[PDB]
Amino acid sequence: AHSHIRGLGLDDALEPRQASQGMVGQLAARRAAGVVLEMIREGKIAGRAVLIAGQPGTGKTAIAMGMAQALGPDTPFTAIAGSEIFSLEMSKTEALTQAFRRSIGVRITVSLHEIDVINSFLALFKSEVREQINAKVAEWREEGKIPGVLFIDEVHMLDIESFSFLNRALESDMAPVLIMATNRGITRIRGTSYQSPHGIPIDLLDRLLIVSTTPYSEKDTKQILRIRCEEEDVEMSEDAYTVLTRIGLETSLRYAIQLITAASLVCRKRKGTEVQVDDIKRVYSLFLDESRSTQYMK
Amino acid sequence: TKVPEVTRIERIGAHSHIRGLGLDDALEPRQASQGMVGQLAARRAAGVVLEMIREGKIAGRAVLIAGQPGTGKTAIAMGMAQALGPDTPFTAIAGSEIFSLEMSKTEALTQAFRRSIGVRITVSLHEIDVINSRTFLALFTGEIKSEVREQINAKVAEWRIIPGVLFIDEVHMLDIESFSFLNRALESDMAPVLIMATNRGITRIRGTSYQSPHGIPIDLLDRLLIVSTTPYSEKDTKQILRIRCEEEDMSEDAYTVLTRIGLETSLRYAIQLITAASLVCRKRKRVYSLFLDESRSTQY
Amino acid sequence: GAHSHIRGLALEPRQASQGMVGQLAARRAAGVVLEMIREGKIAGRAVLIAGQPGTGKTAIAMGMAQALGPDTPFTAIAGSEIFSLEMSKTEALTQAFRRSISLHEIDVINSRTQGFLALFSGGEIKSEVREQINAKVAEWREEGIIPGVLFIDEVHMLDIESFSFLNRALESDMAPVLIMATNRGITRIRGTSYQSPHGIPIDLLDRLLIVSTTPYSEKDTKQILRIRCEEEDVEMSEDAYTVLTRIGLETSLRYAIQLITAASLVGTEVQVDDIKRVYSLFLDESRSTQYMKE
Amino acid sequence: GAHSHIRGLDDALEPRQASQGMVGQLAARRAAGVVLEMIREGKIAGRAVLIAGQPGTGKTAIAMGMAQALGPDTPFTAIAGSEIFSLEMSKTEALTQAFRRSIGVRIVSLHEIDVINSRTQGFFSGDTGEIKSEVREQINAKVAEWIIPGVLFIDEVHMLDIESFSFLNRALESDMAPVLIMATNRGITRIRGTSYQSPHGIPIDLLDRLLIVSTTPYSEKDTKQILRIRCEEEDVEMSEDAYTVLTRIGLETSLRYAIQLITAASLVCRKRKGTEVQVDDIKRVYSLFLDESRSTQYM
Amino acid sequence: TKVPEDVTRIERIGAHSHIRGLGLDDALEPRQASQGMVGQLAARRAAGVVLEMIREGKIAGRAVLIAGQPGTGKTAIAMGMAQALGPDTPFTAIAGSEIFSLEMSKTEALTQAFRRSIGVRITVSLHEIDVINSRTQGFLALFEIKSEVREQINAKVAEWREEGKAEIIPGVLFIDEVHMLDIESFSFLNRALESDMAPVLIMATNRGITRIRGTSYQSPHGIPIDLLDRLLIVSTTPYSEKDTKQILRIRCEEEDVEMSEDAYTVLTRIGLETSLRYAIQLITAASLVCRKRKGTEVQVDDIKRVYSLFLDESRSTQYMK
Amino acid sequence: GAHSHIRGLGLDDALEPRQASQGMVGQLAARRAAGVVLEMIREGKIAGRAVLIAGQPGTGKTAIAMGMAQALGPDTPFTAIAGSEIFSLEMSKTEALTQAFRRSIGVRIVHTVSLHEIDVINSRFLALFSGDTGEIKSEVREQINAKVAEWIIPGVLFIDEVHMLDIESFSFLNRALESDMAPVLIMATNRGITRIRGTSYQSPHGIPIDLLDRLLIVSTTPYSEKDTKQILRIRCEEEDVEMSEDAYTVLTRIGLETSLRYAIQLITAASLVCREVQVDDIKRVYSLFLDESRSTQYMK
Ligand SMILES: Nc1ncnc2c1ncn2[C@@H]1O[C@H](COP(=O)(O)OP(=O)(O)O)[C@@H](O)[C@H]1O
Ligand SMILES: Nc1ncnc2c1ncn2[C@@H]1O[C@H](COP(=O)(O)OP(=O)(O)O)[C@@H](O)[C@H]1O
Ligand SMILES: Nc1ncnc2c1ncn2[C@@H]1O[C@H](COP(=O)(O)OP(=O)(O)O)[C@@H](O)[C@H]1O
Ligand SMILES: Nc1ncnc2c1ncn2[C@@H]1O[C@H](COP(=O)(O)OP(=O)(O)O)[C@@H](O)[C@H]1O
Ligand SMILES: Nc1ncnc2c1ncn2[C@@H]1O[C@H](COP(=O)(O)OP(=O)(O)O)[C@@H](O)[C@H]1O
Ligand SMILES: Nc1ncnc2c1ncn2[C@@H]1O[C@H](COP(=O)(O)OP(=O)(O)O)[C@@H](O)[C@H]1O
Repeated sequence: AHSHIRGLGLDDALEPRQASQGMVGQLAARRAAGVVLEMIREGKIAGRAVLIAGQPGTGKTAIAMGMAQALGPDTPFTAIAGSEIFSLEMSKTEALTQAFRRSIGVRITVSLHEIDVINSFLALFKSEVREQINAKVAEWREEGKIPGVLFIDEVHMLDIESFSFLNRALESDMAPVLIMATNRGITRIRGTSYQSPHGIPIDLLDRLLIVSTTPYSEKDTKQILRIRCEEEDVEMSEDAYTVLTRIGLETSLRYAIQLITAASLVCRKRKGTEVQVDDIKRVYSLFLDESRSTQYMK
Repeated sequence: TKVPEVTRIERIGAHSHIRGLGLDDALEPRQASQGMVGQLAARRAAGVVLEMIREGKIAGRAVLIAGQPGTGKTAIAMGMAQALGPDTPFTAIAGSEIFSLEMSKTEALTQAFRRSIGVRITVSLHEIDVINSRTFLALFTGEIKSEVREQINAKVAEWRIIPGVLFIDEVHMLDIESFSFLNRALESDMAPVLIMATNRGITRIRGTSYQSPHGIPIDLLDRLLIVSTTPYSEKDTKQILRIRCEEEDMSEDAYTVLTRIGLETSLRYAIQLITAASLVCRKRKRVYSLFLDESRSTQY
Repeated sequence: GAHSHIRGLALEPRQASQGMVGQLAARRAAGVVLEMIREGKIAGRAVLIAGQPGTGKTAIAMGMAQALGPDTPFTAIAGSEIFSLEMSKTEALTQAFRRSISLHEIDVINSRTQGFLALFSGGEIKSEVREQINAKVAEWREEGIIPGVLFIDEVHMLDIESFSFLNRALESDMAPVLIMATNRGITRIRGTSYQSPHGIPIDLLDRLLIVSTTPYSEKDTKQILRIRCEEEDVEMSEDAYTVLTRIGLETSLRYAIQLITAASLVGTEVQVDDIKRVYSLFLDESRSTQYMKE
Repeated sequence: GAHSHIRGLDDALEPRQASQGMVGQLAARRAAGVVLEMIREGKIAGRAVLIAGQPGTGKTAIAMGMAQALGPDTPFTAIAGSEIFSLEMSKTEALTQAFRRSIGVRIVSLHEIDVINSRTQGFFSGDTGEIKSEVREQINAKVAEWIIPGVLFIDEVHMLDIESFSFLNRALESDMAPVLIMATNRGITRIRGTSYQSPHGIPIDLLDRLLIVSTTPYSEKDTKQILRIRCEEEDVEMSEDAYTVLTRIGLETSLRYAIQLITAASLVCRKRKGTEVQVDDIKRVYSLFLDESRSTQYM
Repeated sequence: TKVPEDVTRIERIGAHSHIRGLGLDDALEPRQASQGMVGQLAARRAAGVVLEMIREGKIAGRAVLIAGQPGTGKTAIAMGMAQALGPDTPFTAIAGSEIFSLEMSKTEALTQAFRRSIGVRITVSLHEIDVINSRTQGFLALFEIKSEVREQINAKVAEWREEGKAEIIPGVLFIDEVHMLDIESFSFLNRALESDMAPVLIMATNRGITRIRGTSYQSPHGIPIDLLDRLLIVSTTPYSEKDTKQILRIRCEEEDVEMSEDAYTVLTRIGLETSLRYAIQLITAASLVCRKRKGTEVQVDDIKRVYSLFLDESRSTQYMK
Repeated sequence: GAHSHIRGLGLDDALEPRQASQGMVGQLAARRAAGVVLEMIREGKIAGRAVLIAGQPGTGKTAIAMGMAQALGPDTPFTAIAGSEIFSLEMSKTEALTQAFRRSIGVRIVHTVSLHEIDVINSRFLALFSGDTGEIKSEVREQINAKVAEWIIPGVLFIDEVHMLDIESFSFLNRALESDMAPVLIMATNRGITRIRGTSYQSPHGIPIDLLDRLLIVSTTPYSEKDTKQILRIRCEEEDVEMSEDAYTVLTRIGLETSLRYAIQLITAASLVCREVQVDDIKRVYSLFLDESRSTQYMK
């Protein structure tokens, strides 16, 4: 999904170029992310986190991926959704400690979580293990033998107790850069009867740097779609790109991206080389988007 | 000592006729073939999904069939299993089935998944779990011991199979924690094809104060291929009814009345009447007035 | 002993036979169900009797048990009974099922605290006791089990987890005939924010045969009341029967039946003044609730 | 000792206007008579009683009278529905105790035997008010080797939840169980632990097994008679004019509030170095100690 | 070796220092100002009848409910009843909300409030004896009593009472904001009233009809019918300008504060417009300001400064909105 | 280091505040009131009582609490927490609160160290991400409390967003006020009447009457253009940032239109863009990093 994102694509003066390092348009957010990167580099981001507020499919995840790439090539990047913390399989503490340990790298670069799994056939099936892993890593670091980026999408799904965990996590030196994202304005803090901007408590909000993403133009949507086709090794007609950019603007960038793979399959079945308007057309009528599926049910 | 040996949704036999999706070489549906009648678009879409699964492109994704009740959502899921192969395990459950006094939601879900992973010695992982457990002797909790599953998984790994299809109807009944389980399940290589179904538009996600399309979180929705089913015509209803009569082993005028009863109520209620009308006929309209449908029973 | 007279249900009902009076259509429908159960076609379906209270829903269930055979166990419970301080819903339900195969009587007899020794103590049967009982029954069956009828009244009181239990129970071959009853149309499924016909989930509803009961006429009410007087060995004046049939039609068949015993207590043949005294002494739900709304 | 005077509920089960402590309330007393003969002739088996009436209409008095009529040794325990909800013990314990207080052993209640043969008896300490299962198992064994079931009165029954009602229902299946007499002043109400409404807040399962008896409020003449009986019981002498004032205060408020004033007015009269309680004593005490109507309004 | 001591109670906040009894004559009739009590004639008269009822052993099985608006001497009357019952009589005042603790159960919170109200004249409370004969105790306990410890304490106290070494003196337990208690807590109070060694229970509220917590039903004062039927309800009226001034003059003496007659006028106005508690809170602060000004008598400007500095509930909530 | 400059309440001998001293700027009445509280604590009159600072966000409620700690002494521990912090997946509300209190009680060995610091040192990288919980063993605290008793400077505990605490937490604070070695409790809110959490009753500031009747309520007014500028100039010096007089005017405007906290957040970012900060640097940074008002409005 973010194969193309190779950095934030900014010049020497931390100013974004229209298309560079995989990133297309979204000038202001990429400019703001640039200031955040230099803040992280100059050691000023300490104790603070990032909130990217924007409508779905506005490169919130892409900017988080770009920040990781810009911080370094070995920098661990883990993206989770707020809802993921609520599991039948594990506690919210476990869900969160795992997301954090997946975001702290150890250059022998391997994540703390990967080291936890290795020292522990099908998902149809310990504090001590982590205590031993943390001890060996402390020994190796002292002998002289990398905190990444943690992206939390749909952050308004987290409850007050989870927010306290994130807050206490920000107090650690070895903690990764916390980047949260939402599309919500005022909402209730889960586990609370109070409303708050983005559904985040005042204590955490006061420690955040809020960045906003604007929705893409017809020209920007087409460019992102052309980049995704290259990533999936799919060739399209210029007229098919126009149809897809329209389908994307009327529905979502995610639904337009979902169609690329299906349209390529239809084109390959037709014993074809380049995906034409009729392939995108067939696939659009076959596989519904949230707007059509919910309206057909009503 | 693991010991491999059972009829599934075959016990009710409601999909006896479904022998595949009945699509040609170009993945295009024929009006009536392999038990499937009409429902061209959904069967066409299911064809693209089958080729996606075959060419290894369905990886990380699942299917959502949105449609009014009695529109072949289960039939298309049964057809996809049959099309994937003859040995392919198929298990169809309802979202509400996860909520049990007998076992946890994790157990209910791990069992539904293990019933959908076949081992070609083809027998399900769950069948192997039940056979190698301390049971009529268990007739009148329902969880399989972790140790028993650990042994079964070990012997299967040593011997090494065929991941089938898992159909979850009334999916809007599942809560946020259950959806996280399905999401994590989709990350596994040996996972079956997940096919969910609903008749709901926007609804609250259970265990949440937020509304969402089909009551599914955005995280899972973004990983789904949404297919829709349209209700059947008079001609299509009659054909499905004629297929069911053959399966259960019948005047042309009686078929006209049943096709009307089916169009005015539901295809399921019309199908329910076939067996009862046959009993009355063997003893020597009556059956419709005797056995009520949801609409009449609630109104009376 | 409210159904003492019920001795059973050409599947065409006779106006009065085997204790059953009137209720022609429902008894006719029950006949088709009995032949379905006999010919092994009722597998893995259940019955829903939808009707207003006092319309013989329990009587038809009792009649179906009697018709299936004389030995056939019959247990009638209310949905609300599953909710106990003394035992879990699983236990409450496993007991109702084991009383319908009794297997439960065998469980009680071979259990530590029983009878007076169990009378108001510090309610569940140990799993080990049931494992031993199930083993001996399996041994006896092999050396050389009659599943009965389980009636669940006020079914809309059951929650989604209890419905899952009934659903899984229907998958068993040794399971009794499940007959549920309600007087409700659309209602919320307990433990859920969704409404549904009779408060039953679609999964179970799709497996039900719905039968409906109509209320009794003046002539039908009088006949049922005359049968009950005989069963309780009570004799009444023809004028007292007229008054009771009126009291029954204005209130309920159950309240009219409740009065029979009290009028007999209140001196050879029960006259109108005895039924009159007893009516003013013992109130029915309609009058007691209206008197409180003051 | 609010029911000191109640010594029973004629030969034809017909109530006399004033006898065995009972005054007026003819119909309900008549109905209680039929219930007693039903219990005696073994017809009350599986059934219980519901007394529906406004507060202070002798619902408890009729229950006390039924116990006295059943025999002099017959145990009688009166509890309120709300009493089952305790920090000290479970609802099961609260209910098993109320039932065991209502089953007598010929020589004393089963509960009294449970307390005597239990450790913690001494004498605002810890600690659960529950009796050990083993202690009850030993007591039940000795009693089985060697029983007078009394009356259990449950007031404010609409306070019980669905699980508690299932306990009462299962209790009615026992042969050694006491006569269950419930009471309420409510019409249709929600069954606690349920989203459904029902007559008296009782489930249909239990309601279908109940004999509903209703109590009407007392007249000026009946209120005065009950108040005269209570004054004698508490050994309090009043002026005929003070009885008129109290009967008025009782009719405007409640019979319980009027009866509460008898003791306080006697204290004021004794302080005034008096013999007979006069109108001014009942008047002082009425203005000092408030009733629900005045306390809620003045609050 | 069970070890008894006393300790300062509601005396630590000292708001009822002056309350030395109910100030009633031989005929149980209140004098306008006596034993610290000022005005509130009817409630004090009613409390007198309750005292004679407790003394003549007639209060048995019953409790008191004082219904009145905040700052109408509900706590003062409870304090006065304790003082009137005797000088050694333990008095503990709690709020309904205090039963809800992260540190202990509602049962513990309530058993402690009751054991703080039963004195042992070797006079020391049963709770104080529980603390002294418990593992940690004070600073060693700094950031529930064991059942065994209470079982031993109860045994020794029973033995000493029988021998004639000790005398158990049941005091007064005041429960303010009683409508905060739930149905289970009310059942505890009800069962407590059945004990012979139980203290006099005095509850208080400012509420009329309210829901019983843990219930969907409304009820007078948020108390169930079972307990209500066992209560003697007393009501308190709000104070006049003359009564407010007198209470304030008594508090100034108690805190050893001298005020100008004009400053008393301002404070009596501030008290009538806000609350008697807020006016009393200002006495200490105004004295501090006056002492800082190198002053002798607290004047209008001292009360004025302090009023604008320290807000009352009405102003603070309005400024926030 | 948001309160680096706060070195005391900046009051004269007569407990009267000087416009700008000991880091404190303006807020004369609240600083004056805090002075009376300090002398009340010193003269032993604050016994059993706590402080409530009611004011809109960014009105120096935390600064006045920091100033009170500094005024009480140089060794005096100061811990500031938010009500919401008590609700943790890592520890109980009791633990959260006992830790906040033990962080506020100093032990002067000559050096002062908190009771909590002594608890951590004498208890069994990267601990927040290790497992873990969070809580300190009762036995460890029992030993630490014993040795400290054998061999105490109570500080200040500031609880912001106090209306987030439930009735059980308020009972903890109430019982904590009964201890002699307890710190000065300073609570703060911006709310008028609100429900007490864990209750169906509304109350001023969401605090029960029992605790409210024991509080000394102090109010903070919002800052003027002249006061805002001065606080911002002090913060720039603390962060070693140089601004143009025109840039200070823009920042004072941005602060008055949004919040003092948002204006302070910009100082660091504007310095980074600059690397003397001019109006164009503050302008760029304002358009890049949004404040709560703009971010929520853009999302709607
Ligand atoms: N500015 C951008 N440049 C390049 N790719 C982008 C850009 N914005 C979005 N994309 C791509 O579009 C898809 C959806 O974007 P995403 O980052 O997930 O947005 P959001 O988190 O706001 O929903 C991804 O494949 C992502 O890499
Ligand atoms: N297109 C179809 N061709 C043949 N049988 C069908 C078709 N659609 C539905 N059926 C049959 O009708 C019955 C009810 O259909 P079902 O698939 O369960 O509906 P739903 O969409 O609600 O799951 C089943 O016996 C099913 O096999
Ligand atoms: N068809 C009938 N024939 C004889 N008795 C009947 C008939 N219908 C009802 N009764 C009797 O009337 C009483 C109440 O009927 P019941 O079966 O409990 O109905 P329901 O379950 O609908 O409330 C019982 O004593 C029952 O035996
Ligand atoms: N019929 C009666 N005869 C004598 N005393 C009665 C009678 N009815 C009520 N009382 C007395 O009046 C008082 C209150 O009556 P009670 O039985 O408690 O009624 P309820 O339970 O309906 O509130 C008691 O002292 C009771 O003994
Ligand atoms: N009648 C009175 N005489 C003397 N002091 C009183 C009187 N009424 C109230 N007080 C005092 O006023 C203050 C607040 O009164 P309080 O008893 O707490 O009232 P309440 O419990 O109704 O809120 C206390 O310091 C109390 O001693
Ligand atoms: N009067 C003041 N003097 C100096 N700095 C102040 C003053 N008021 C606020 N500040 C500073 O402004 C910032 C925000 O103020 P803060 O104390 O956190 O207010 P609040 O708690 O009301 O939100 C902090 O950096 C704080 O030190």
